[PDB]
Amino acid sequence: NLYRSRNFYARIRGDRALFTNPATSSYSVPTRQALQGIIDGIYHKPTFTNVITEVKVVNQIQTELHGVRAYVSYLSDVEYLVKFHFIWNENREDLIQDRLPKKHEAIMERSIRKGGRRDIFLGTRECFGLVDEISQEEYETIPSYYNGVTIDLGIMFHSFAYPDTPLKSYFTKTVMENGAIKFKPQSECEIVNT
Ligand SMILES: [Cl-]
Ligand SMILES: [Cl-]
Repeated sequence: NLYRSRNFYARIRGDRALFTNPATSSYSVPTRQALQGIIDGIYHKPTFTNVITEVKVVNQIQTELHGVRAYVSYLSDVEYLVKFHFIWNENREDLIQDRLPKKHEAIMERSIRKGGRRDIFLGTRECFGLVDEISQEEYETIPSYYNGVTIDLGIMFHSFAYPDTPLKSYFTKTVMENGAIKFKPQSECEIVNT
């Protein structure tokens, strides 16, 4: 098959988060867009594309209100386990000389381990996230509050089209099975808006 990095696993924690529908209060769980932003914050170069395949929602979904009434609903006390990998960016063949698997996998590993190359945000400039590396064994065994049930989380924003033409948004039916949410390719999203 085409080049694919090893699977990487990251744990993301935050006291507060705000995951929104930018093509319209927080969704109850991260969107693919939000997770993409988190993982890219750990390490990204246009040579490669980070591909988020699954997230585990570890803690009970809780929100809290902030604002005035004559309004902002944030998630509270969140923990996500993210499974992802990278592939070479087909849209940047001009960077083909930098497609060095050992180099990028080493940097990714180091980057997750140190908590990311950049500050990690969970939806606002005040919602900081904390990233650390977990093993596949840990990804598989850390208990989720939602283990035992499967829950329809409804239609959620997936991502914007990429990469002139009007901006298209993709949305997806979102099911959380024993705390785990898988992310389908943009091309499989049932709902598209321009
Ligand atoms: Cl390839
Ligand atoms: Cl869908």
